[PDB]
Amino acid sequence: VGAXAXVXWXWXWXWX
Amino acid sequence: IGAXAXVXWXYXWXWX
Repeated sequence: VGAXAXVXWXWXWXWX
Repeated sequence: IGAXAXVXWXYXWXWX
């Protein structure tokens, strides 16, 4: 269903 | 900034 594998791109929210 | 590395969990929006 849909496209890809999960929701988003990476992990969490931001960098650090 | 924020937390983690990217946004959400995984790649895209769905599963396939």
